[PDB]
Amino acid sequence: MEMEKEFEQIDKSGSWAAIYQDIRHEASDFPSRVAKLPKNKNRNRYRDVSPFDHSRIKLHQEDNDYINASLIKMEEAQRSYILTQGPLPNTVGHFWEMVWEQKSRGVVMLNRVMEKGSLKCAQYWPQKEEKEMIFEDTNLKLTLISEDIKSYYTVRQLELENLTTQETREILHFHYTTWPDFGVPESPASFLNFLFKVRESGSLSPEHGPVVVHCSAGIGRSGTFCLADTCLLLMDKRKDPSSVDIKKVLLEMRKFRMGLIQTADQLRFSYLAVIEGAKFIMGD
Repeated sequence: MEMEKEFEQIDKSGSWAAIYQDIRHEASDFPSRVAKLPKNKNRNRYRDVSPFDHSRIKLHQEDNDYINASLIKMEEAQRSYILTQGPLPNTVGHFWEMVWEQKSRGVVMLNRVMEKGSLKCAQYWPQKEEKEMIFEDTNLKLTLISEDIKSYYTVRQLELENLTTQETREILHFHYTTWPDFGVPESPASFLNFLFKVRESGSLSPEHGPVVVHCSAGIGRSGTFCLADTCLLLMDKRKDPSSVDIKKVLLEMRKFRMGLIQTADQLRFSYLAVIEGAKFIMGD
């Protein structure tokens, strides 16, 4: 069923909450035993949001290999993403260790450091060229190279150095700065523009490791970003684009991380973004 007609049907009948709860009922449940060990309590921002054991990202250290991060592997679309929580004061070094070890080119950030008067993630990148950051627990150095501030997002060029080997790499930071404190955006136009800028950079392409994407918990806004990207790529690839079923794609992604798409409003926004984005994918 053409999603656009499905959309009007749900909107006229006002049943978004019912659709969304069906997804929650049918979603996968896999163990997350490593996340819940006592030694990891200060590595989790929220007690109810954990990576599944089967898909979690492991840090390459014998000490403690745990980080709240999951690998979402989309087999038909041929895309992979790492979804993670906003880093905590005690996990900023782990975060950059994971970016290094997984060979990522880009980091996608969908929240502000402070929202609703409270801190939603650590200030984990440097704000001035001449004031670099050193993460002593993981032996990395991070330097701001350049910054391009636009009305709806900011793109930063960063240099990450492995201090053990003195290798360096360029990381691109894509920061969407205008998601509202409450609700979802009224139009998906600026979010789609942002997604296409990430794509154009190479950060989503198979020559690099998976993109790292986060918000505060790494399931809500972050889920919207990967769901829309994968659905639009499948509409590109298939003989019949109307065959793409966004609810089924979302349930597949939920095999790899719990809780993706947090509200019925985020579900509706995801439909809207894919519907409007398709009016480029089919040739404009």
